[PDB]
This record gives sequence, structure tokens and C-alpha cells, in this order.
Amino acid sequence: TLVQRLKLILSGGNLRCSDACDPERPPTRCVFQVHGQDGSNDTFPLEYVLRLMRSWAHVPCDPYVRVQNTGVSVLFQGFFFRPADAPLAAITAEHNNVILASTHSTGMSLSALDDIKRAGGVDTRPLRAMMSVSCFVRMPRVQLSFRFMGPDDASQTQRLLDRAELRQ
Amino acid sequence: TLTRAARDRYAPYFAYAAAQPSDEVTTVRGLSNPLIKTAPVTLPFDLGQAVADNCLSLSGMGYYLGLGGCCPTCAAAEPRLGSDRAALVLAYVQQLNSIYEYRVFLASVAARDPSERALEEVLAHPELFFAYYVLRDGGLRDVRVLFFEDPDAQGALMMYVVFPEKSVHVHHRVLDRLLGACAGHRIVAHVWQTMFVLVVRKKGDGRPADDVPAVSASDIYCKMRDISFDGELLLEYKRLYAAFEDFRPPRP
Ligand SMILES: [Cl-]
Ligand SMILES: [Cl-]
Ligand SMILES: [Cl-]
Ligand SMILES: [Zn+2]
Repeated sequence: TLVQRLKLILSGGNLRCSDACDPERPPTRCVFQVHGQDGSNDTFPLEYVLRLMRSWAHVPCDPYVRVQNTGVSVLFQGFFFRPADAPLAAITAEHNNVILASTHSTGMSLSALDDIKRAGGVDTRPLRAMMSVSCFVRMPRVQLSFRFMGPDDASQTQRLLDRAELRQ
Repeated sequence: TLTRAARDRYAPYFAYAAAQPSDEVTTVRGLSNPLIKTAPVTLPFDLGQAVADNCLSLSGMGYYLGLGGCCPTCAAAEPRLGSDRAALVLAYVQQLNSIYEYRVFLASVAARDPSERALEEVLAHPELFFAYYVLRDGGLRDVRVLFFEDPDAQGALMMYVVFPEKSVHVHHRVLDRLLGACAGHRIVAHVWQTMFVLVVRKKGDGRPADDVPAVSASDIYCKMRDISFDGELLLEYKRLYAAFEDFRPPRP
């Protein structure tokens, strides 16, 4: 179901997700892979996916996504828990550009994302400011920019939030 | 849990999104407004830190890295810009006939060292000419160029790109083309005696010049013998070389 949701989310863009994990015991292994080939420009709704993954689980967890330069393409790997092997992005809200050389990786955990968010003074209200990854694949390099994105019409967002609240 | 947890605030929306796919799509696609459109940077600034859609701004207001999509100047320059790298190579090789369009580029070397060997040394690194051509074709017409030897490298050549005005703007298309073309070199923004200058110097492994066909040196000299330079441009280049003589860029 998570793969279906993710493809539905990425239907806007051209990124390709690779094709049944369970909530009470969430997997430490990779749960999804997203691929973007050379010359492509596409955005990845990072924070949205993280928050979605954390919603999916019914136990405390720290969702993490890794971005790698395969050397032919860009790869996104999804985790419910940040691996010991997993790298982190040395970025701030103001300066958020990361250049990946071949076989090199970066990463973002939801917790440290929250730390960056608070440090930046970024609005924490839901769906008011979501960190996304602007991804330009340009071999031998992968260009990343972790930019906070806001809604086109906030009013519409609140209405939607209100409805959602009524459901519960 | 001690503090209403993440998704606690985000829980209703996500349940609703599980219920409503279309609304989810609308929501995720709706997040298209960047909160930070420009960010200040400090010199010396390595242009390699900029992604494809980033533009650069240099002025008395400071130095900024901006989002090209949200840029008015970029928007203004946007219609006339379309890339032809193989064409860059073609222009380099067939420059001999079309010397006229690139006069200033030659004038510089002609100003510093009219010898054939000097012009040969300049022609040894084509990516410099790639830089000049990309910058000129990008609307930065009145750019001037300087050539120095690299002190922090063995037998390597450095090229200074000096801008005429006190306000400079490098389009994201032009910047991307520039970084793409000069894959063998590094380009760093600097300021020297109130003059904004892009420093292009060779980096790392391999010599890129081996991967481009050789070009006639004595023939370009022969052609140059006929050519009539402005003469004010040459003296301009004399004082420019004099001014940047004590200029010392940092280690790579
Ligand atoms: Cl920074
Ligand atoms: Cl430098
Ligand atoms: Cl400097
Ligand atoms: Zn701009």
C-alpha cells in the first residue's frame, strides 16, 4: 500500500518507484527505492514522505531517507529507522545545497529535519512549510537542494485540515 | 507519549489522505511556493556550490545566490535563451575563420605576450575559451579576460574574467552552461579593487585538453597579423594586467 501511495504522490513528477511491510514491527531494511535517470529535473516531497512513514507505524520511530549517486542515476532509499551506516545532510534552511559525487550519499532523518526546521525559524504548523528535495541529475554529479516549500493557497490548506479534523 | 507527537498534529490529515487520494495529490502538488528565494553568500564564493536553477548576483547590496524561477532579471533574460556543447567544440576548432567575433579574447593574450608560444599556451586550454564564449553568448558582452600562470599548480593556466559594471548578474541558464562546459576547471567568484571577477583554474585528475582535437596555432597568428585591434582595448588590457598583478587567489 505504501508503494501505491508513493507512486500516487510521485505521479506529478517523473521519478520511478520500485515495487508489504507491517506496522507493529517495522522493518529496518529498505522499504522503497526511487530512481531518477541522467539529465532529469525532479522534486522529491521528502518531509511529506517522512511524516507519512511515521504515521504508518504505530510505534515510535525516526524515519530516514538516503540519497545516493549510483554513478548512472540518483537513488532514494526509504527507512523507518536511520541505519548506523546512513549519512546526514550538512545543511541549514538558508543554505541547503548539496553536491553528490559518484557512489557518494547524503541523508535526512525526520528528527534532524525537525531540528533544522526549528533552527531556521520555519513554521511548524502542518503543511505550512514542507522540506522537499530539488534534484537535478547531471552525471558525474547529482545536484540536491533541500528547500522548504509552502502551499499555493493556505486557506485551502486549512479548510482541508479542518475537514480532516472533523473525521476524528 | 510526553508530547503530542508528530502525526499527532499530522494524524487527521493523513487518515483523510488515506481516505481521499485526489485531495492528497492536490495537497502534495500544491506545495510549489519556495519560502527562501534568495540567500546571501560571501566571497570568495565557489560557483560549484550552485545547482542548475541557481543564479548569481553581485552588487553594493551584497552577493546573493538566488532561485532562477523566482528571479525577475532571469525572467527578463529568459526568452532569448534556449545548449550546443559539441557546437562549443566546433566554435573552438573553427574559430580561425570567426576570429572577428572573439576579438577581445585574443586581444588579451596579444596584450600580454604577442609571441606564438603564448597564444599556443592559451590554446592549450580550450575550456577557458568555452567559458568566455558561454559568458559572451549569455548576454555578458562587455566582459574582459586576463591570463596568468597557476602558482599552486604545475604548468597550469589561470583565467580571470573581469566584469565592466558595478552590478553583475549571472543567469541560471548561463551559470549551468558555464559549469557544464568547464568540467575540467573550477570557477570562484571574487572581488578585487572594486572589480568583480570570476577566477577559472584547472582542477584535479586528467587533462581535458587531450579530449579535444588540436588546432592550428601559427595559422591563427597569421590571421591575427592582418587584424586591426582597437588599440584602446589593448591599453585597457595593459592596465588591467597591471592592476591584477598583485592579486593572489587562495589555495584550491
Ligand atoms: Cl552555508
Ligand atoms: Cl580561486
Ligand atoms: Cl579574494
Ligand atoms: Zn537571477
